[PDB]
Amino acid sequence: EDPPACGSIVPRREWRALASECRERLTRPVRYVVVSHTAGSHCDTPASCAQQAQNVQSYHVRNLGWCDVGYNFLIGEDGLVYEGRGWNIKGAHAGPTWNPISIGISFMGNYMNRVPPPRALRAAQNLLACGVALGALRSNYEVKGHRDVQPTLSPGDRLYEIIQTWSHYRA
Amino acid sequence: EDPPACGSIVPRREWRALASECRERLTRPVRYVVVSHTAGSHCDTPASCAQQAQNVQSYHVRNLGWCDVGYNFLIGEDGLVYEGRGWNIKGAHAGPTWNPISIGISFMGNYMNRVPPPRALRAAQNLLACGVALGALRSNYEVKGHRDVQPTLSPGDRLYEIIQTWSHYRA
Amino acid sequence: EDPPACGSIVPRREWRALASECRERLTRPVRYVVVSHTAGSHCDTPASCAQQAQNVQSYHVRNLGWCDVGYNFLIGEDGLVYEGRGWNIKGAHAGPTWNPISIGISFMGNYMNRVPPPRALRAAQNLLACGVALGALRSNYEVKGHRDVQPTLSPGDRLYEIIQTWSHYRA
Amino acid sequence: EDPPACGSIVPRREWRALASECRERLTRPVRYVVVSHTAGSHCDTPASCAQQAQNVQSYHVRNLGWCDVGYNFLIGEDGLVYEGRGWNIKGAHAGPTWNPISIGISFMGNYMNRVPPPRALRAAQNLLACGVALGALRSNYEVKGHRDVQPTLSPGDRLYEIIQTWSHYRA
Ligand SMILES: OC[C@H]1O[C@H](O[C@H]2O[C@H](CO)[C@@H](O)[C@H](O)[C@H]2O)[C@H](O)[C@@H](O)[C@@H]1O
Ligand SMILES: OC[C@H]1O[C@H](O[C@H]2O[C@H](CO)[C@@H](O)[C@H](O)[C@H]2O)[C@H](O)[C@@H](O)[C@@H]1O
Repeated sequence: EDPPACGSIVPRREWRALASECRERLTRPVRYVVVSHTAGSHCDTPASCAQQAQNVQSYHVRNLGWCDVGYNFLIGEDGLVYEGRGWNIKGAHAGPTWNPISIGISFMGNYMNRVPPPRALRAAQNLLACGVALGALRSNYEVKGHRDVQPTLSPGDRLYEIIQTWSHYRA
Repeated sequence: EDPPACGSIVPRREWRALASECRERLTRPVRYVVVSHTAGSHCDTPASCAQQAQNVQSYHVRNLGWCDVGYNFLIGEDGLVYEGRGWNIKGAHAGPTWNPISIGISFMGNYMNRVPPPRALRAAQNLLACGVALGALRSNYEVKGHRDVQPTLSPGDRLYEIIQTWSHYRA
Repeated sequence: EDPPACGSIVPRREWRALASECRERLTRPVRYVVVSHTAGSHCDTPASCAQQAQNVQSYHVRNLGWCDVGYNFLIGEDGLVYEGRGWNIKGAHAGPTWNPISIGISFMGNYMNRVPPPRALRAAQNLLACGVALGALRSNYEVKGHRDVQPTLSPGDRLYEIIQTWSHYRA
Repeated sequence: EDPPACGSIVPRREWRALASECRERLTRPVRYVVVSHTAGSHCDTPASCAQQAQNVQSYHVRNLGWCDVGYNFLIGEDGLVYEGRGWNIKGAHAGPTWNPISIGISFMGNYMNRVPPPRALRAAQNLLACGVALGALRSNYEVKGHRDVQPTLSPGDRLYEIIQTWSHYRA
């Protein structure tokens, strides 16, 4: 039915995600999107990214003992979007207040003093577009910085400046 | 003898904090301590640190809309501990899992490539020595890094290396 | 290797349980604990509760044809934990999407109105505490109501109201 | 909430105890554990053992004029441990030579020609596990019979027969 046309996401299977033990679901349509960054190292190839996606998840499930990586999607400098918890299962990325009402996309890198490549921004901007089409995000969703809801530096200084520019951003 | 004989904590009035709106209560004696870092600018005078205390608090109270600065205590490089929400009020510093079972102390500044002065480290330990003396912290309490309980670079690679040295630091 | 201290559980032999015919094992550790009630008759003596234990198991074996009583542990108002399937075996109690991932303890009786006596709540909180000690449950363990995972009143309106205050209870 | 993994202990407030007025502290950690028997009437249900607990204490407080029930903990055949003077207030169970150095647990009944049920024996060993856990008893704790420390018939042939069985029992 009017093929949503937005799936260009790397499945958990393709980047070899560990099985998720999370079972709490989101209610769609979802109203907010919170952008954060991993503050870890950045990847530029589909090969190096499949490795970074795995690391982030590892640090989340093995060290913190979380049910799965905390974000819903991860964006790489490879220009590709990586499936985390997806559009339905509730993430763990902004606290008891926002986690139940928002999706958490995260750029894989430290953008305090860097700007994510266009292709990465495109994949991000695109992902959200996918959101509306599938009906996971409200047609009029609100984008937010990670630091807007938590005392942190995410999504990075220069990246944070970039999002305040987007049309769905809200103070 | 053995009375409280606690350290010297700069009270809220002295650094002119906004009124605390918090109501939630911690149940002493507390078992955990999560060492963090504001990730902002540091300070070296009782004058500039009092000011820093207010930035951190205002950002936490009017930007994020919280009931008071998130940390229970804020350490300054001037060598003094600045009172946050104290020994009895539940603070917001490490997610819904730890917040109710732990006390939050934050070193004012960013310590990725900077170690805190001896003063700071002594003021921090003096506060925990004090904590046990008042029955606030459980005698066999444990110290964890912020990154040990949540996705973050906090407290900073260097301060993290320092606290891993402490007795009471565990897993 | 790592059992700090556990808790006192009534062995199957002692409440005269039939031989278990189950072989499926729960992968260790376990993250979820589901609380439910048997919606049957309550008991206050160690003697009558050992009989009440047999009734629930026999109805599950001889009438429902299950390999053993459905719950991993039974909890009496005599303040004693009765052993069902235990920490190692999977046990039919809350749907196939939840049975392979959760431990299921069930208070013996219908707590729609009536609350369980303090000693029963202590028996269960200690049981879960032993679970973490044995390494059967992870320190992250999340307590959930039977009603939170499948359409039923199961925990019991007032019992459900009580577990919600527990330290590990999640959405 | 009487600190981590403590095998379900009935609080004074639950068995309707009178206020203790003992002010002598016990020098922790404690090395010995003296097992005895009240030589009074026994009970098998929590309801009857609450009344039987009261009996032992009133006799110690009103009639003998001691500050509180002489035992640190009383065990019922109902399979529950009852709190007396606890892990910190020094007991009055074995004379001047042993009272300030050992913890005193007593079995409610006369065990000369009568054996205690497994549930009671289980609860006692489980109590000592929580002891080590709290830091009141030394991981290397020595269990002595009451006969072993004083010229007395307590704990009773049949029960004294069985603690020899206990691994920590020292000659
Ligand atoms: O009412 C308490 C019981 O709730 C469940 O069982 C009832 O609801 C089930 C559907 O959720 C029905 O299949 C069942 O016949 C009802 O008795 C729960 O499964 C029971 O364990 C509770 O005792
Ligand atoms: O038989 C167990 C009890 O032995 C002592 O009490 C008995 O022996 C006492 C003399 O050692 C007598 O005075 C007493 O009347 C006997 O019951 C011990 O003092 C008790 O605590 C033991 O329960």
